Amino acid sequence: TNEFSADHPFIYVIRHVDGKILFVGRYSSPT
Amino acid sequence: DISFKSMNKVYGRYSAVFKDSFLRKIGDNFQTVDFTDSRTVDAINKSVDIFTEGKINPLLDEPLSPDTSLLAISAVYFKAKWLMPFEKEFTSDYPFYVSPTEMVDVSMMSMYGEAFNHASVKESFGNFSIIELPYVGDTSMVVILPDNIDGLESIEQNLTDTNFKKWSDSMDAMFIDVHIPKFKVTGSYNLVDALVKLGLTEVFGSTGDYSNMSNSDVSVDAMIHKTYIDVNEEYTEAAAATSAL
Amino acid sequence: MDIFREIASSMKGENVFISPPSISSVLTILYYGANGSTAEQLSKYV
Repeated sequence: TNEFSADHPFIYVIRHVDGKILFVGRYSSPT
Repeated sequence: DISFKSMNKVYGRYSAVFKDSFLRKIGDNFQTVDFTDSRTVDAINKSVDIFTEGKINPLLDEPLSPDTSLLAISAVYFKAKWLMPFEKEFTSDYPFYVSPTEMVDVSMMSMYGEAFNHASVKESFGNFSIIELPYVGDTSMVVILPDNIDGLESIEQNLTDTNFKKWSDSMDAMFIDVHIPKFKVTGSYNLVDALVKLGLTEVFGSTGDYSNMSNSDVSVDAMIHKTYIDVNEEYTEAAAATSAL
Repeated sequence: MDIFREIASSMKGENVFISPPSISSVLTILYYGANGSTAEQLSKYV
């Protein structure tokens, strides 16, 4: 079973599919 | 856009004489104002507050200089349900490695056995995986997760629009279990220092030449970006606003 | 992605969340009133 476990710093992008980037972030730490 | 909406507003001091070429390029997003009047900032802030469904408020947190000549603002707003929502039943406390030997509690959302667009990417600056979590409609969240527990910085600093498109294009449907934090974050950024470091050395302050705005000297001394995001089991909500003045 | 990378590298270990289009829209307004080296430096962001 493959795993995607975002339990260490990651980047996340909100985008239009086939299109532009709307927002981009780095998750470094729990707030 | 249906999930994403944007607006821009430009405010010029009423005592300045503006050039029509500039005004034509701006469109019907321009008005003149009196920056010596205190309710002026209140009315601009209320505009952004309402547009961003309360999430950016106030954009302008300092009284405005009565000598301001031009204020340019943008605001954007996004809210969409996940195409496949997370089950709260599966959300629980997990260690988050802020560094390889420092663990901080996070509320982790989990989804098992479903299929998502995904790729395993091998690069000289680090190996990683990328997944796409779709929203209802035509947007998605793409997440980039280093294979090494503290491997993000070298990938981050090689993230370009072209790379990102290349990795995203390589994704294919695969069954994979997904674990990602639930989180809310607010940001506030002074963009002047970053943009100077990127080469905008004659944009802010006295070297800035905005002589094509009007018959008078216009200077832009500051530029702020304020943001909000809420990622939870049912939806993502995001907002941002930018001001230069 | 250049603005994101710069902000991120400027606040190591901190969360970062930005909207590139929002930022580009204000830089584009500046570009319309700009002249000389100022316009040239802003044109990449329009």
